[PDB]
Amino acid sequence: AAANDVNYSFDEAVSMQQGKGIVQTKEEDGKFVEANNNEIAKAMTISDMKYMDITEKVPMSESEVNQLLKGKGILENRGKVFLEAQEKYEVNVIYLVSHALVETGNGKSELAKGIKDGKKRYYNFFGIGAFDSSAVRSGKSYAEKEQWTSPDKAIIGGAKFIRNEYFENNQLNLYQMRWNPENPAQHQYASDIRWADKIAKLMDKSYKQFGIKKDDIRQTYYK
Ligand SMILES: CC(=O)N[C@@H]1[C@@H](O[C@H](C)C(=O)O)[C@H](O[C@@H]2O[C@H](CO)[C@@H](O)[C@H](O)[C@H]2NC(C)=O)[C@@H](CO)O[C@H]1O
Ligand SMILES: [Cl-]
Ligand SMILES: [Cl-]
Ligand SMILES: [Cl-]
Ligand SMILES: [Cl-]
Ligand SMILES: [Cl-]
Ligand SMILES: [Cl-]
Ligand SMILES: [Cl-]
Ligand SMILES: [Cl-]
Ligand SMILES: [Cl-]
Ligand SMILES: [Cl-]
Ligand SMILES: [Cl-]
Repeated sequence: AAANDVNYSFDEAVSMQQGKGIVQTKEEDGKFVEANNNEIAKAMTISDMKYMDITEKVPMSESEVNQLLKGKGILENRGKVFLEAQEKYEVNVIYLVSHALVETGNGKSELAKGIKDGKKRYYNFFGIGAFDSSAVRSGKSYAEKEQWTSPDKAIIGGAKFIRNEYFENNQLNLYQMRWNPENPAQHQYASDIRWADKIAKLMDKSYKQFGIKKDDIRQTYYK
C-alpha cells in the first residue's frame, strides 16, 4: 500500500551522511582523501544521467557494445557477455559498461586482471565487496564466494549483484545507489562523493554516440 520512499528532509539526510565514522572520500592531488562536511553536502545536492532509471534496457547490439569496449583492456571484445547480463537481469548495458570502465580504469588497471588464490584467479569489475590479496585468501571476498573465476563470470555476476541487491532494493538510479535517500547513509554503493558523476559522464557520452533515448528521470528524493 505505502509506495512513498520520501522519508527525510535534505538537512536530515546531510546530517546522517556526515555521521560518525562514515567514509566519504574525494579525489585530490592524485589520490583519495576523506571529504569534509561541506563537500559531502555539496556532492549530494540535486542539480541528468545520475537521476535516470537504469533498470531498463537499451537497444545496443553486440557490435555497438564492442565498439564501446574497443581499446578497453580486459573488457575489450566482451560485449556479448555484457548483453547477456543486460537481458538476463534487466540492467541497462550502457550503465553496466560505464560502471565497469570507471572501476577498472578503462579495463587497463592491474586490479582488473584479478587476484590469485590457489589454481584459480578471481575477477571483480564493479567494486563489489572486499577485493584484495588478504580477503581472497582469507575467503572473506565476495568475488571468491560467488566464484567469479573469469572476466565473463565477473561481468554476469556483477550485473546479478546490482539487480538483486540495489535495483530490487528500490535504488534504481545512480543517485539512489550512492546516497540512498530513502535510508540515508546505509547501503551505499561507494565512498567516492563523485562516484555517480564519473559513471554518468561516460553514460552520457555513449548515449549521444549512439542516439539513445533517456528513460525516466527523477529529481524528488527529500521532504
Ligand atoms: C558494492 C560494495 O561492496 N560497496 C562498498 C559498500 O558496501 C555496500 C553497502 C554493499 O555491500 O553493497 C561499503 O559500504 C559499507 O558496507 C559495510 C558492509 O560491508 C556496511 O557495514 C556499511 O554500513 C556500509 N556503508 C555505507 C555508507 O553504506 C563501502 C564502505 O566504504 O565501500 C563500498 O565500496
Ligand atoms: Cl568520524
Ligand atoms: Cl562507511
Ligand atoms: Cl551485432
Ligand atoms: Cl593500475
Ligand atoms: Cl564502483
Ligand atoms: Cl566481501
Ligand atoms: Cl536500505
Ligand atoms: Cl551524486
Ligand atoms: Cl547535447
Ligand atoms: Cl533508444
Ligand atoms: Cl528532493
